[PDB]
Amino acid sequence: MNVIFIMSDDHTSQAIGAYGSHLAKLNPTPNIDELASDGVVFDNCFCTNSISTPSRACIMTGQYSHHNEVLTLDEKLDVDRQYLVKEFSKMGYQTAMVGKWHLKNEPANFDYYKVLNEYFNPTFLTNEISNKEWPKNQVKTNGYSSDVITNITIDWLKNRRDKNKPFFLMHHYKAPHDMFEYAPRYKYYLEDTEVPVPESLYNQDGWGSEATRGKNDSLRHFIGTSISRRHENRSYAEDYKINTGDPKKDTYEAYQRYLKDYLRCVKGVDDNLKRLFDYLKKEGLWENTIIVYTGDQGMMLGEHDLQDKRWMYDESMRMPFIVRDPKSKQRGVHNDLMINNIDFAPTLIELAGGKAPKYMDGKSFADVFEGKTPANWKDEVYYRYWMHMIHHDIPAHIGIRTKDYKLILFYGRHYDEKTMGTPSMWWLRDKGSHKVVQTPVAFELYDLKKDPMEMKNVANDPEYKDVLKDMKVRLAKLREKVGDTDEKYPKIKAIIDNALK
Ligand SMILES: [Ca+2]
Ligand code: NI
Ligand code: NI
Repeated sequence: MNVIFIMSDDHTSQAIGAYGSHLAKLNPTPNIDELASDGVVFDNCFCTNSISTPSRACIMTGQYSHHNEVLTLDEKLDVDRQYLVKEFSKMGYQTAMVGKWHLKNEPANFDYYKVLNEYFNPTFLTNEISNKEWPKNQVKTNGYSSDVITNITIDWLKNRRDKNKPFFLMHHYKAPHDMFEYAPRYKYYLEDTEVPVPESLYNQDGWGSEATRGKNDSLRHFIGTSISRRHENRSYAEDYKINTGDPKKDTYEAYQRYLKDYLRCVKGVDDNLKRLFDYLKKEGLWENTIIVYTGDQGMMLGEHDLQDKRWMYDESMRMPFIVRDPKSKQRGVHNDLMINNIDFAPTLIELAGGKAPKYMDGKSFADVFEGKTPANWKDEVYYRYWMHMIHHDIPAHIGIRTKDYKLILFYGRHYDEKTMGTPSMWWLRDKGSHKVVQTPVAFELYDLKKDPMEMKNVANDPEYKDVLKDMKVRLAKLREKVGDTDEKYPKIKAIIDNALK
């Protein structure tokens, strides 16, 4: 069967109606919900490292960041590590890459590519041009990027695809990534509707730890960019220049404007999927094509007064992940198996008739689509955010999540010693940027059954003493087992080993 892998940049699970959040009553994604109504919604799909380039490298390689080497936004994925597409090509698929490309090197292992690397009249690099090589093979387009990107894929399917060969197509939207430049036809979408506000926008009593707030909350203006003006250097309230005279009203108005601009970008993607899905039905591909819809990671939409991703908190860590397999009987169902973006490539390869590659860290959960739990499937996932402080003043951390608990260890250092001591926000160099410095080392523990919104860090609660001890052992063992043991980074190894002992 064919495969279309659709991924939107920073499309978080709260903003898909099928995940049933407080936003779902706005019906933000009717066409994604219709896809979900005939497929599987995975409730427990997590990235291992919540930023665009690392997550996409995990998808492409089936490997953890410390193996594929894409630790942060700053790194590139080697061409010869484009494993997912190389495996499909080896099964005789024609391969195509369309849209937003974060992996920096040429998509050279794709038969066809037309990529960004721009919200209006985007320019693409594409090997449809004969007399120019990457990165000079550029083509200008007219119009809004979500509409243009959808047309590139439909035009490829209609006019270029070899109709006698199966295809593997990665279809990547730039929306709804910052700066949420939505198409002007959506300017008044939601204009008169209040976006539901999470109570954690204002109430953070019990959330976090000394690692994320400082002793005596001494670092709340330092760690974690904000919706409110809590963070002294970067916030939506300041960026939007909202100044009503009431800081809670400022926070409310910045939240509303953030969420509405974001949901207008989501709406543009969802409307374009109607056009793509209608084409696939008309062309006769709907019943022989596996369709995946996912976001590369989640996003904090103001929960706990936080923004962006990177955090291991569930809104950022969880990826929306919807699969419609037309040969499966799992249609209109949810599945709670604990899965990672590193599992996507082996699962897709098996769903397309191949064998899970043994050099990958991830494993195939393809059995789910036959109504069976895969053999010896993990009940915990590992998480690590490496990019200490840069851009959003979020400290580096590792963690483990089960179905029942999440344990986070903030180790609060950058792995690159030369980066320690630099400004975290380059645009505020010599304008008061915080510096990339050691932040407090602490654990956070969340009881996910009683406290799914992660409002209450119970790491220091006596009632949770045994759970904490057990979770630290589980974290220490998983980290050793996946090989993320920091021999290259002695200062961090010492912090983490000492904290887990
Ligand atoms: Ca992203
Ligand atoms: Ni990409
Ligand atoms: Ni787009």
